[PDB]
Amino acid sequence: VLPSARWQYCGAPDGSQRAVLVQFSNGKLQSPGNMRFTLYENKDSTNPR
Amino acid sequence: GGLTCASAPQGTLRILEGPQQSLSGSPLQPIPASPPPQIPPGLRPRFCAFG
Repeated sequence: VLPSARWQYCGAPDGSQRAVLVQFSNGKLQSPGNMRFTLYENKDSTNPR
Repeated sequence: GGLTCASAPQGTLRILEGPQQSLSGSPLQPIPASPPPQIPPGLRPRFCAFG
């Protein structure tokens, strides 16, 4: 194989440091129209569950 | 943190374990055939006719 790439695991392990990937149960998007995306998380970060 | 919609991805990498096949592909090792029944050595006429 001629194409290749050098791996580099960048980014520290953290919650919102993860990129987010989105699906939709009603179809494909095909047009992002002014969709305000907002990601919420729990206040307690000390218990692992 | 506006979380805009990014572009479509180019492709897909998929990582999975590969099996090792240095063992298999060898010559087969079957169960050895049981021998056919051979006559025992040292068989003699034990019965002699009376008189």
